[PDB]
Parts: sequence; C-alpha cells; structure tokens
Amino acid sequence: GLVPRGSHMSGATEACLPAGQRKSGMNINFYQYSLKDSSTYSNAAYMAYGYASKTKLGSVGGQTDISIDYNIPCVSSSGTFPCPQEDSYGNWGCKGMGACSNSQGIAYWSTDLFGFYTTPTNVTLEMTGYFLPPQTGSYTFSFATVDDSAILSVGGSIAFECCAQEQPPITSTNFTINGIKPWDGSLPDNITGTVYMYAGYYYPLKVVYSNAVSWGTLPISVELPDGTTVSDNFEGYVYSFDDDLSQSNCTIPDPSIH
Ligand SMILES: [Cl-]
Ligand SMILES: [Cl-]
Ligand SMILES: [Gd]
Ligand SMILES: [Gd]
Ligand SMILES: [Gd]
Ligand SMILES: [Gd]
Ligand SMILES: [Gd]
Ligand SMILES: [Gd]
Ligand SMILES: [Gd]
Ligand SMILES: [Gd]
Ligand SMILES: [Gd]
Ligand SMILES: [Gd]
Ligand SMILES: [Gd]
Ligand SMILES: [Gd]
Repeated sequence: GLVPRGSHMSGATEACLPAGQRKSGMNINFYQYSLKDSSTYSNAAYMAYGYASKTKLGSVGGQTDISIDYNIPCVSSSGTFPCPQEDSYGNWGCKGMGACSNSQGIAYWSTDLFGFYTTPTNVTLEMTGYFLPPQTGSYTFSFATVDDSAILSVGGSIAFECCAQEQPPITSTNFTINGIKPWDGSLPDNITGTVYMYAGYYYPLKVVYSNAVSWGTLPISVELPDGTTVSDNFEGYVYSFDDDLSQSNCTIPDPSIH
C-alpha cells in the first residue's frame, strides 16, 4: 500500500503546524484561588476551564522549567527559611531549624512560581504551549505527586485549539492525566497518561494546577519513545506561538496520514 491507512476510528491525536514565529517555553497564567478552599478544585469543569472565571492575577511567558515545588517558610531561631515538607514535624518544626513560630495555615507571598509574585499557598495556574515530539511513538506524561489538584491535557481540541493558544480555555474534560483532588481523600502518586505522537507536529499542551494550603507540588515528567525521561526542564520540547486565528491550514486532525 502506497500510503499508511490511518489510525483506526479517527483515533489519532489532533496536532498543529503553526506558521508564525516560535518562542521557547510555555505561557503561565495565574488565577485567584481561595486559601483553604478544598472543594472548588475538585470539579472537572473548574479544572478544565472554570478557573478562568476567577480573577486573573497575571502571567509570565517563555517558561521551560515547569515542575512545581513550593515550600512554606519556617520562621525559626536562625531566621526565615523554606521548609521541605518531609522535614516538617510536630506542631511544628523543620528538621535542622527547631520549632517554627509561624502558622502553616495562612497565605504566604513568594516569587517561587516562575518568578511571579503571588501566593503559592493558594492559587491556580494554567500552563499552555505546544509539545514538539522529536521521535514518533508513545509518550507517557506523569505527575510524580499532586499537591493539591492538577490536570494535563494533550492535543488539538483537548488542550486548546490549534493557532489559538491565547484564547479563553476550551471546555474539554478529556484529560490526558486526571490528577483532580478527590472529594474523598486523594490519589496515588505516579499518575500518568500516554499519547501517541508524530515527530515534528506541534501538540497543544495544557497543565492546570491548584493549591489551597501551604506546600504545593507538581513534578512533571515525560517518557519518550526511546525510554528516556525528561523531568522538570522541558527546554527543546515546549514552545509558544502568538494566536493566528486566520491561518486556515493550522489544524492537522490526523497526523497519521498528513
Ligand atoms: Cl521562605
Ligand atoms: Cl530540628
Ligand atoms: Gd525546576
Ligand atoms: Gd530552575
Ligand atoms: Gd520551586
Ligand atoms: Gd521538595
Ligand atoms: Gd521557582
Ligand atoms: Gd526553589
Ligand atoms: Gd526552582
Ligand atoms: Gd476543534
Ligand atoms: Gd497543599
Ligand atoms: Gd519504558
Ligand atoms: Gd531546581
Ligand atoms: Gd499574543
């Protein structure tokens, strides 16, 4: 057969070929999220798009280093230092620092999240951009843990529409990784989602992450078709393009036959 037959039942993930100037990294938008709100981010509609109905706090572009690792301060005898959550103990201290005099349960302001000055204790952020696979095959995205609630979505019309990265979020809840905080309790670690991608096509990628209290954590990785893993620093894999809603040919519904 002269040509490949195509993925069965239109099963290929939609990708894009934006024609404009590529820029390294993802866009990060920040939205208000209330301290100690442990219920809003438990809803799929909120995590897919509703987050954008709350106040937009700001944004930062061009981010390649995308894992989240936010530690609250311990106000200690020797000064004020971030405490790794596994080093917190009692009511409360931080190993190596003694007892901390400050509350774990108030908002704290920091530039930890991508340099943007906000409250990582209580915030929702949206990362958007396009993933560029260097190799054709199965990619397995993962979150090592989720503190507090997160989704990851890959593909045109799942993450966002091709050539329309800057538009309001779309309503798809077909998450690649569903790390939404359960109403009852929470999820295992090493939560994962696989996508088959064709080299050289740009795959829309959206991550939505929220925290309600104190520590925030979202270690992001992808395993490539060759079995290697890229963790935290996605330089060379993630890009942004300015919207071009006029670019007629931008959407590739089936890269398996394009
Ligand atoms: Cl600190
Ligand atoms: Cl100690
Ligand atoms: Gd990092
Ligand atoms: Gd870094
Ligand atoms: Gd960090
Ligand atoms: Gd950590
Ligand atoms: Gd940081
Ligand atoms: Gd840091
Ligand atoms: Gd960092
Ligand atoms: Gd679409
Ligand atoms: Gd948290
Ligand atoms: Gd493997
Ligand atoms: Gd780092
Ligand atoms: Gd723009």
